Amino acid sequence: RVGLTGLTVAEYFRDEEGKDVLLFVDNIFRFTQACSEVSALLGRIPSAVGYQPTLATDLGALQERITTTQKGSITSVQAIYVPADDLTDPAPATTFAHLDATTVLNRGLTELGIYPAVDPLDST
Amino acid sequence: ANLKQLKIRMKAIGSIKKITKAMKMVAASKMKAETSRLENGRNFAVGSVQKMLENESYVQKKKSTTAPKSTLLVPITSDKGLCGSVNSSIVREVKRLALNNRSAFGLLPVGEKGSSGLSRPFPDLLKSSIVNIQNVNFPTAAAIAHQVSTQGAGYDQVTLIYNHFKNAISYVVKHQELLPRAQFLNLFKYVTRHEAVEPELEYSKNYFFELYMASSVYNALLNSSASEQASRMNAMENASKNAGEILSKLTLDYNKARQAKITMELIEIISGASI
Amino acid sequence: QFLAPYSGCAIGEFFRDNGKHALIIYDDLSKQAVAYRQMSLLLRRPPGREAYPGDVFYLHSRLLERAAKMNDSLGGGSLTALPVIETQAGD
Amino acid sequence: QFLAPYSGCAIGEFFRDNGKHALIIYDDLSKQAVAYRQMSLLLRRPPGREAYPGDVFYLHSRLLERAAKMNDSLGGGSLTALPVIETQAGD
Repeated sequence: RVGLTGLTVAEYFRDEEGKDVLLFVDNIFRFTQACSEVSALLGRIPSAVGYQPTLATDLGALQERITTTQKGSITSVQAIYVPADDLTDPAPATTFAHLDATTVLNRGLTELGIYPAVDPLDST
Repeated sequence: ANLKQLKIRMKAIGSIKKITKAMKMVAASKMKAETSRLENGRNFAVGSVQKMLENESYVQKKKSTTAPKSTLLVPITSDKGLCGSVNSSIVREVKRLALNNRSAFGLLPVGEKGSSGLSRPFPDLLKSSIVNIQNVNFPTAAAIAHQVSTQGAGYDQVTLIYNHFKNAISYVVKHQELLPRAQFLNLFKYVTRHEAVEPELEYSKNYFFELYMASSVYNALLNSSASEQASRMNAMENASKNAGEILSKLTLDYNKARQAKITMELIEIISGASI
Repeated sequence: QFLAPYSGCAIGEFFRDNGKHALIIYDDLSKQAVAYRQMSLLLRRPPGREAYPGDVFYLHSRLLERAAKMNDSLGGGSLTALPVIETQAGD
Repeated sequence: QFLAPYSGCAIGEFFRDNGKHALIIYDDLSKQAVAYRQMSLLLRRPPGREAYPGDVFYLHSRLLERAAKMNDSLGGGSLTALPVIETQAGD
């Protein structure tokens, strides 16, 4: 819920202040992971690869509360960690369904002396 | 789906792509030398004997113009395998021209793959071949020209089938037509426009025949050798490409099998914990 | 999420039974399977392959089986369906 | 299906203990495990890996271990077993 905490702080500025907010969130993998851990402890049967059955709902809440309204907007720049380098994993798969753009940081560019880490081709 | 087996087969494709990618580097390195050697040896005394013979007007007047009924084919192929599709093309063309009419060609092959591939289709026709050439050089090509001279007395014409290295990525099969010693000597003795007195005509006729034969042979080897490395490099590029595509496809299936494995084992643990 | 597809389908049958023509479009149904998978797992039901319930087939079939072309005697109405499915790796 | 293998095995022990030689051929045992698994699952017993009971190894071991070559003191009889196993995809 720490991720939702920052969201609540941002929603205050969105509605009351009416100004645009930029919500930075650590890699969503640990967010989805915590939801799976709490679910297992509570006694819920895990999902296919161990996630919680409420993955879509638990994740949909956060992904839906972040949008543009008539008062303001909350742009969220969150990192994405793919476990085991499996793009078909439920966590990144369900996340990509909501992501509108992707910022891929490349390590090679830094070595050449160019230090915007963003990759022009990989980014979409 | 037995992740252990999939991960092993993925490892095999990785090594194949690795060695396949490495041979491509060597294919380019050797192609560089062949191109450097070809550019330095190309057009060496080519058409010289043909030009002067054409300049010999009196010769053309008495030139015996007939169609050779029996010819000798000497295809040129590479000995090392996995060199590309150049060998398949040469053995394919000679096979067509030979299968059509039999007993009218000696078919003395050159190269392991050229001779091996034509051994089964044309038995009793090809009797000897040259293979395991350490290096390409005029002294060696001359020895090859001599062997063809010995076997060319029985046939009315001689021709060589080989790949023409026109571009680093374009190799077109090209075939030269050379007349035997007997026809060349009888044709050469009529030479009168170009004086030959320092060596007498009886000697110059035989010596210039070698130059006429070795020049074509030496030129063909370079073109074929350059096409070998060129075709090999392209083959490894296409092979390494296919190796990578298949390896990536199996990676997806490996991940899919990994998820199913966790699901299967996880359901078993929940089933036992339920009771 | 599990009920929304059936609710819309019933709206389409209205035009179907009254001789009218309707075209109902169903967004990606994998969301429904996840939603139904959620309820199923929470109900302590035994999950099958890929953690999907054994009756996941009947879930989608019973829905799409109601979209058809009624005869002319009943009104000649129809109900076209365009179900969508999302493939992870195009498999 | 669970007792048929042991049933036929008992018939072989007759020739074995009587100094005779008998050959018993057990057909696919995977089908026995399904029946033994089914019989165990329906008894509300805790299932093991792959839904099979925990003592499935003891099942076949107890059955095949009986086949032996008796000593001359008991008649010199022998029982030979040729169990069959069907694989799904050669795994």
